[PDB]
Amino acid sequence: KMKDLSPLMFEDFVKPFQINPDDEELLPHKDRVSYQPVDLRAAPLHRS
Amino acid sequence: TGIDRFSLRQAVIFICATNRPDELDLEFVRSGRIDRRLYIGLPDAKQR
Amino acid sequence: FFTLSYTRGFHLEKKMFHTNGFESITMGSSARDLVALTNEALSISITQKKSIIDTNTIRSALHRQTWDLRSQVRSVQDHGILFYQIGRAVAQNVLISNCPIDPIS
Amino acid sequence: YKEVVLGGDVWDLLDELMIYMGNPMQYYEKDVAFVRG
Amino acid sequence: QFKSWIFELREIVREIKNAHYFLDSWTQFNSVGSFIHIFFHQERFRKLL
Amino acid sequence: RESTMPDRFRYLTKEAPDSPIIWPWFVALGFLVYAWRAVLFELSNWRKAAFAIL
Repeated sequence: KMKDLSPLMFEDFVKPFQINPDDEELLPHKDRVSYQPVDLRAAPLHRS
Repeated sequence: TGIDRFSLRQAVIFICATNRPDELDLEFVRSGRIDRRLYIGLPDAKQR
Repeated sequence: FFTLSYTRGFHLEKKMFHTNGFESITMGSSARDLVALTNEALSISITQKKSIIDTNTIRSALHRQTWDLRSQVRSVQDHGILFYQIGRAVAQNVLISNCPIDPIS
Repeated sequence: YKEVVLGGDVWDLLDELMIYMGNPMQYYEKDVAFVRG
Repeated sequence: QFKSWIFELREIVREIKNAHYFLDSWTQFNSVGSFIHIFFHQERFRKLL
Repeated sequence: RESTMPDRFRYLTKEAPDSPIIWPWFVALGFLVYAWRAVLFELSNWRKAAFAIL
């Protein structure tokens, strides 16, 4: 029924990131890891 | 047992199977008594 | 392992105990785990009609004990866990020089 | 007789078991053990 | 089925490189062979003295 | 056939042939060169008996 309706297609979510098996090439990085350390603490209050 | 360990009469291969591999004892699956383990799984679409 | 292999007429080849060859790949740090390994290696060398044990025989004997045979074989469809294993193996190789490395597949 | 479910590490497990059965005494003379189980 | 005959033959061969029990002539053969083996080895010769 | 077996070990799953024993033929050669004239005697009798039978 939607074959001849042309819906707004969503993008593919589960397309696998894959390496070429024998294409000799230096595949890049960004240049980092994406992890951010957990450091959330307010400054000490006044009158100390 | 009353028989020489290395003989033609002691050339016996012991095949065993179950449906719960983790239920067996630790001293039965030890190497020397049970050496090779074959894992047979469910078939896929073409075999179906 | 050497004194169990030598007593059956099988002379250890003068490359793994003569160098750091088979020390870095050997495991089974318990008794009754070297007898089975010795028997498997001797069986593999006998099927080749040989009397010496090379590196490949020991590797093939170690692979037949800590690996499970399996039907309906499927590989990884997302390269990206391969990098995880590669990095961990490289780090475990260079940094911890006294620990084994299981094979990557 | 469904032979379709027989493939991968089974045709390599059977070859070892026939190797350890066709002449089981060239291994038993020199005091080495089989795959017992 | 001919392989079973060879199996029995070389299994008997394996048994006669042992001392389970068999005919007396082979036992005398093994005894004189063991005596020759003991006598020829010098490190087995000294411990006899 | 897809398998989970490495390529390096592929030659280790095949039974290599062994050279057959040869010294019975050599002691037979020694024993036949040793008794040549009596062997020729017996072969002469065999040929004469065969030709008498035919």
